[PDB]
Formats: sequence, structure tokens, C-alpha cells
Amino acid sequence: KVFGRCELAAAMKRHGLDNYRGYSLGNWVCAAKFESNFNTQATNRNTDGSTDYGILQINSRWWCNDGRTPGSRNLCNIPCSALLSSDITASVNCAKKIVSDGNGMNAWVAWRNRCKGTDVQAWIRGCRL
Ligand SMILES: [Cl-]
Ligand SMILES: [Cl-]
Ligand code: NA
Repeated sequence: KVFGRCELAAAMKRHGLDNYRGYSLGNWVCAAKFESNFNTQATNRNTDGSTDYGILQINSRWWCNDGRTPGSRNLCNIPCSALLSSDITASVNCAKKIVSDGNGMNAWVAWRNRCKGTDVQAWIRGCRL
């Protein structure tokens, strides 16, 4: 599923991400835009052989099991394919674990390089929340 901007904001709002660990909703919408262009089915292979999955591009080296990242962890205790669903629940629940692990949203390279320190509130402007 390719979400619309305000549609995603509302779904993320409905799943507890607004101000989760102090990150306002616009931060999460901005991160999803530049990580996956709002597409739940996005995948990308990394040099080390791990793969990033879903709307927030969660990596198989630590967070999910895809059966082909030897020596990896599965800290969210899920198959990586669950992160490609049109239901974003699994992605949101895993993202909450990631952002709590000490490094905040710096775990998302696109957030660090394209959202951090910008007017992120613009990503939810005009939406009805
Ligand atoms: Cl915001
Ligand atoms: Cl933080
Ligand atoms: Na893994």
C-alpha cells in the first residue's frame, strides 16, 4: 500500500507515535517519506547482506528474521515480511523498540540527514488529526 501523507499521519497517530519518546508526529511522517516514499512494500539490500523492510526500512541485522542474514538478531521477534503489510501495526511496534534503545531517531539515516533540524511540523500541516 502507498499511503497518502495525511492518511499515514492519522494511522501513526492512532498507534501511539505522536510524541513517543519526545518525537512529534511530523518526525515520523518525514522519516517514512524519505525512507520508503510511504510504500509499505519497499525493500533495499545493504552491503553487509542485510535487508531493510517496509515503511520505516527496519533492518534484518538486528530487528527481524528474514532467514538470510547469518548471525543476525531478531529483537522485534517477527518475520521481516510482517513489516511489508498494509497494516502498519508491526512496523510501529518495532519502531517503538528501536527509538527506545538509546540513539533515538538517529537510527534512521534519512531522518538524520533530511528531517532532523528542519520544520518537521510541515509534514502534518493541513491534515485532520
Ligand atoms: Cl510534528
Ligand atoms: Cl532522544
Ligand atoms: Na535478523
